[PDB]
Amino acid sequence: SSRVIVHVDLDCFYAQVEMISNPELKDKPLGVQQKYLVVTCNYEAGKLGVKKLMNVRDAKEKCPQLVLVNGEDLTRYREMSYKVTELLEEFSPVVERLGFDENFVDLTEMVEKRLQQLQSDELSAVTVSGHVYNNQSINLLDVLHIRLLVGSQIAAEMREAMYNQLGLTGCAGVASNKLLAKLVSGVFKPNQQTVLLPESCQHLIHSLNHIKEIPGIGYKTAKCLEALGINSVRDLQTFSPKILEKELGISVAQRIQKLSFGEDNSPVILSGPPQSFSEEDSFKKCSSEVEAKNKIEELLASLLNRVCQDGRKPHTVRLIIRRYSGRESRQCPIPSHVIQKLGYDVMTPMVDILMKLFRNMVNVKFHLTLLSVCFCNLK
DNA sequence: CTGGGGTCCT
DNA sequence: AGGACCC
Ligand SMILES: Nc1ccn([C@H]2C[C@H](O)[C@@H](COP(=O)(O)NP(=O)(O)OP(=O)(O)O)O2)c(=O)n1
Ligand SMILES: [Mn+2]
Ligand SMILES: [Mn+2]
Repeated sequence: SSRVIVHVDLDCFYAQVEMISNPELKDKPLGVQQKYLVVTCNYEAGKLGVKKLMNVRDAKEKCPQLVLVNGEDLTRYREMSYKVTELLEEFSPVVERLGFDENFVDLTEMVEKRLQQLQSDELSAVTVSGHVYNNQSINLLDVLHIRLLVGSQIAAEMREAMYNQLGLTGCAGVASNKLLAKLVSGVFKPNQQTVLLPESCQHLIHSLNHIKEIPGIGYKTAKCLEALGINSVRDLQTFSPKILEKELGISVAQRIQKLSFGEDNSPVILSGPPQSFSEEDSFKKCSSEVEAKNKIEELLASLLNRVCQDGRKPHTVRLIIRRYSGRESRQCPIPSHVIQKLGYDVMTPMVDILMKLFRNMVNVKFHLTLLSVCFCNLK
């Protein structure tokens, strides 16, 4: 009952796409910028001291020759993301999306088929593809080792098909659950892959230096844990289950403490088509209801094109704003006749609705720093 | 000088 | 509606 899971994360995703569009960027330190944030950078810029999510001020301070490309339009990145996901769905149907650039694939059934097609003379010729975490020795008589090696071969075929068909590189990790497959994928970067044999699990789990590095333990949970003297993976491993339950609830406590041991029972879920579409816009200041109406119009145009391309109709609309110096949202169902009309001047009705919601949140009789629109409840 | 997105749970 | 998490 031991699964084989692969996790794939693309190398400097946005920067890789922009480097594909303009090959002249391939040999220069490249950073992809959104507002005042260098959201990612190619390997050249990373060598010169630029890091992901660094200030544009600090990024040019570390590397003044940095070339900057605007990436506030995620259209290309989204297209390429779904091409990667589809290509992986060619291998096994059940592919889970995390972010635009990460995918889990459950290789168990495929691995089993490959092993059944094999015979004894070949069964000793099974070899790993890529790195083995911690240089750990392979025991070809351990069925888990054999299955994970086959999983590494499948992962290699996946990366190669990604480069040949899509011109994209990434790192893969092969393990027995999603947490470990994600934790081991980034050990060797970029454009490499790593397989984790069971014997090294604990090693991996103890190579982390704080609990926030565990997928599942975010900012709030991390701060609450720090408030209890829990700072290492082993602190959380050994901490009292009961105090943990009282401090975080039963759910969070049991899940994250089981995560501290490298145990992740969660299955790989079919992500399928998106559950929502949304567009954002940030600014230093918004003070005019007419200006807010214009920005909202902008968001609506692109969202309408996207939904029209999708072929499904959203049955709920949401408006989100941020106030000066928290985020607030109002949503409502989309009228049925507008839903059927999708594909007339749908603009005007939609703008009227979202303006009504806006007035519900804001008093025209202000200073806003974020306007966002969402289409959810897709059919 | 802190983006532009997504998921699910309450 | 808001909040936790993910990239
Ligand atoms: N907070 C974040 C994190 C990622 N992203 C976008 C930019 C990234 O190119 C893309 C993937 O994020 P990422 O995997 O965390 N780092 P990236 O893939 O750029 O480089 P690697 O570290 O994976 O080589 O999502 C973002 O816009 N905001
Ligand atoms: Mn990633
Ligand atoms: Mn990545």
